[PDB]
Amino acid sequence: HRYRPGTVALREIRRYQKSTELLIRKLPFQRLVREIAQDFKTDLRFQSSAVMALQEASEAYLVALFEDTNLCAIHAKRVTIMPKDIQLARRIRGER
Amino acid sequence: PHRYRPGTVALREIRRYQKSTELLIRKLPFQRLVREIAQDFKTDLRFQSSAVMALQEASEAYLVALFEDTNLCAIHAKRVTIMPKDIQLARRIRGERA
Amino acid sequence: KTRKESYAIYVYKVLKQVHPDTGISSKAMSIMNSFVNDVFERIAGEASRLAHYNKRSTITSREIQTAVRLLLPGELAKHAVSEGTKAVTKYTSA
Amino acid sequence: KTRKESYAIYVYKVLKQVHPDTGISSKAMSIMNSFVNDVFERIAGEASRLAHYNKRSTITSREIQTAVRLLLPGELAKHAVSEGTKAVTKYTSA
Amino acid sequence: RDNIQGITKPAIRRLARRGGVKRISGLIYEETRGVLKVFLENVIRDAVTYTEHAKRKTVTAMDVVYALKRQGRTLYGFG
Amino acid sequence: RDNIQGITKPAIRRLARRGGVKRISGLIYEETRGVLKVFLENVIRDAVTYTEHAKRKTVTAMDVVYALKRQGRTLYGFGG
Amino acid sequence: RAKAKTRSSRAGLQFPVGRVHRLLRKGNYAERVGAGAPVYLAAVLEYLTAEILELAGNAARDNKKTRIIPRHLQLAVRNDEELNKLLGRVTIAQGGVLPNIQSVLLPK
Amino acid sequence: RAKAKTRSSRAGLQFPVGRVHRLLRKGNYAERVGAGAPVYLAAVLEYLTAEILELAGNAARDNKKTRIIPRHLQLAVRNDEELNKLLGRVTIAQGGVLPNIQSVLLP
Repeated sequence: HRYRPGTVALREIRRYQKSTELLIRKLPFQRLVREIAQDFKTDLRFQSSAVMALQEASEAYLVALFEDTNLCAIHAKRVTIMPKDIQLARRIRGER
Repeated sequence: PHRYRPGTVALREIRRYQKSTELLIRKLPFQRLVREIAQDFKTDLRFQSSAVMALQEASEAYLVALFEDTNLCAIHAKRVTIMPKDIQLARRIRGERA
Repeated sequence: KTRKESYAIYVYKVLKQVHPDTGISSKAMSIMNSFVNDVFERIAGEASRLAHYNKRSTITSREIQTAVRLLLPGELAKHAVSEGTKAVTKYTSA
Repeated sequence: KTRKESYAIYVYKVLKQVHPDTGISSKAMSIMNSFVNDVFERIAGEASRLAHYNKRSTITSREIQTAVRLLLPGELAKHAVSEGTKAVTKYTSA
Repeated sequence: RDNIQGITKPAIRRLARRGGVKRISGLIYEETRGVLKVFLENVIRDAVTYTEHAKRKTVTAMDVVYALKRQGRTLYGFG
Repeated sequence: RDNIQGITKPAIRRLARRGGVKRISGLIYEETRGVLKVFLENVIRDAVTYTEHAKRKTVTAMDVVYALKRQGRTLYGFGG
Repeated sequence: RAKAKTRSSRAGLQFPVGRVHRLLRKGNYAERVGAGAPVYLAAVLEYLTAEILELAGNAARDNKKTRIIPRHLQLAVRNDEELNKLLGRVTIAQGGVLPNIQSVLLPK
Repeated sequence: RAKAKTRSSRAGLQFPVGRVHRLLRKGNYAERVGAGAPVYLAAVLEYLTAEILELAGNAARDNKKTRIIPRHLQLAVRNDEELNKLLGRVTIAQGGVLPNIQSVLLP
């Protein structure tokens, strides 16, 4: 038994559009945030709420960017998203 | 007789209108359109000349920026022609018609 | 401990007015508190700008009405305006 | 009549400092006046927000410096800070 | 009054040429007219609200400037 | 100190699934990591500026909220 | 001295007129604040709160729940055109996204 | 009394410190305004004005013109990365656009 390609993908799309949880592991994200903040000030402390807020903002930003990327990919008569779609979405949004 | 291939005069016009700074819409038709639009909100409205000039400048800047984004959208789909779906996609991604 | 003011009891009173048998969690109350603060700041800033434009030094109910007209979109604004007027008149009668 | 203040003579003084042989039209001067007013408003508003966040009643040079660092992008900000600092030194000595 | 047709096809072509467009489909003129009408409606509504608050009957350039600025479209050159 | 790889490929794939994406190219992951790093750098720089102005050493949640609101990304639920 | 009655009770509101007046006075908005501005602001804020809370409670009821969570607030806001326009650039924590899939990707 | 000396000359600036102080005091920003805030703000505004005018005058000179017109201000702002990012959502009247044609369109 084996599902055709694109079936489990649609099932995952339906599954992760119903939940509200965070899709990035918390410890790697906290380490990344601390490493990034190391370049501005040395020996910095973070409230847990600060890291949680950063994670929520980052995940929302990435999800919206992927929606715009999907629209750009569909425009070119395609189903896969390529880096050129991300670049076009960011350039039109004004970020680049 | 002489004749230019399609796209030569188009590129000449692109070079000519990206070097000037004038306004590309006739002033009287735009003023009439602005007055007709403002008729709905309030009756017997008077406009300064500067108000209409500012509206025209803002509208032209908005349209030129939108056409730049539309050209990018058209080139993305391996095209040279500019279609309404490109305008719609640019306005969706910008956040206007979303 | 220093007192921390919030729009919690008032939001709960309104919720009991609308849905008498429905409760609310803590994250949802935080979100509603942030929403109330955001809308208050937006309307008050627009009203202050309106007062400054016309060289006035008083924020009146006309400035608040025009700020609500400018900020709130479409039908929302209309209803909001009505509610606001409905209050002030009553406040004047008493 | 009435009096209408603007940043025209100061912009002309700076222009004479930078390009002593170059003039400026009227539309360009209007644009420069609008630019100065816009930047003043941005920096002052950000400084007011910073003072309000920390529960301070005073706008100081620290608030202005933080507002400049938050608003102005890249190396621009750095250079601006230097200029500002130097002024507040030369003013304090004299 | 059908003055939206006063924004002619050659005017839209000029605005597209300034934007770098080389070839133009024949269906974008109605779309551009609709886009322009929506933009103008928003800005003029805000400007007329600003005018009515001041108890005036003339729409000044400052009203248009404020209406544009409150939409994140700051315009330099008109005060 | 290469913690940017802590944002694994399955996590990016989940974020794309929530956005409605069905098929993902193989080079999307490095681009997504770069985009996320840019966003985080901007927000954290603003938050650290806000923290330093207050003469504090911990980055509170309110600093993050103000830093986000500066960029036009208001966030509800954390702080007031 | 008569028995003190709150200003929000005279206006028939639930949101505090006195606190809103203090916030307007202390917030550095204008030199003077009229007597009717706090009442108008309190009425508008109470209206908006009641609207969004009604929508969120309906969304919770449709889910066979009793308590409102951020998911219900997000569902209420994103399913309403005016509220979505008012909160276009706002992120709600633990809200998720609105379920939609492009028609191109579905099997045919 | 001694002869009056403007604060701008005392701080070595061209922009007005007294006018900036008055605008800060009457602009409804805070209850009090420090003594050195107007000096800092005036210095920053003068720096930004000098930058813009330097670039605009260079653009005018490269065009064989003496006076600065809005086209030169637009050319100065748009060709500079930091200034373009600062004035990213700003329209300059009678400024035009930057000459730029996509390479795919060229023959």
